[PDB]
Amino acid sequence: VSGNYNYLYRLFRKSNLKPFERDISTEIYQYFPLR
Amino acid sequence: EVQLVESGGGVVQPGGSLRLSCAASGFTFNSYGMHWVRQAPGKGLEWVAFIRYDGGNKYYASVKGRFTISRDNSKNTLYLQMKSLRAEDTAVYYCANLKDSRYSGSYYDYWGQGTLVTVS
Amino acid sequence: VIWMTQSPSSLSASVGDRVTITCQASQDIRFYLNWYQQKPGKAPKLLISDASNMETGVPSRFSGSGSGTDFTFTISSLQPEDIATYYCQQYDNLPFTFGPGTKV
Repeated sequence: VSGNYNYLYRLFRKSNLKPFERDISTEIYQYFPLR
Repeated sequence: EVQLVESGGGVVQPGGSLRLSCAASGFTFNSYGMHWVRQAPGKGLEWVAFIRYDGGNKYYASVKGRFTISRDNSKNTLYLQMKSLRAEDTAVYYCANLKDSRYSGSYYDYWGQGTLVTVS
Repeated sequence: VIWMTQSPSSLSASVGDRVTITCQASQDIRFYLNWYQQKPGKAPKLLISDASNMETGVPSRFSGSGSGTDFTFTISSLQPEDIATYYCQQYDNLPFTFGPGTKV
């Protein structure tokens, strides 16, 4: 009801992922990359 | 000792061309990727191009479409072919092996002395 | 293309003073930054790799740290031999880029 903020997704990155690649870095991308 | 020796500099006219070379010795040239970096009087360091150890993949900066990078691992020589040179390309051209944990993997950083190219 | 900047562009300090140079990236480059020192008439010399690792032979008075977009280069005590232009360079992705350069 108050909102579940535990789940996050990446919005910003300098490139696209390769198959089964994982990127969990939090360095601010030209913005904080996760929302 | 490790050496990188640039040559082939000089003065050319606008729209002309010039081929530079860098002779390498003292290290396993054929296992490393190589970079070209230039510096004009009054300015900072500008990255120009990179070639992989096998002479396969090539990358370019402001110069893409005009400059070509190549190497010959049997002569330990790195080349840069510059076509359609402009006044803005006046600079001292260095060959280098830049320490890089992501792409070339080089653990050591080497530089040449640089050769001056003037366009006018 | 990742754009690099440095601040201040030029600084005035005496021998024995503490000197700090800030390098900032337009994009997050984690810890893949090199620091170079260039004296007039000479090729650039590498002092620091991977943001904070010192090169062999580099005096202990030199140091640096940082991650992401904000990096710092420090001289704990400026020596008369430390007058040079300092550059930061990113190698997170191609093309590689150098900063404007800071005059000490």
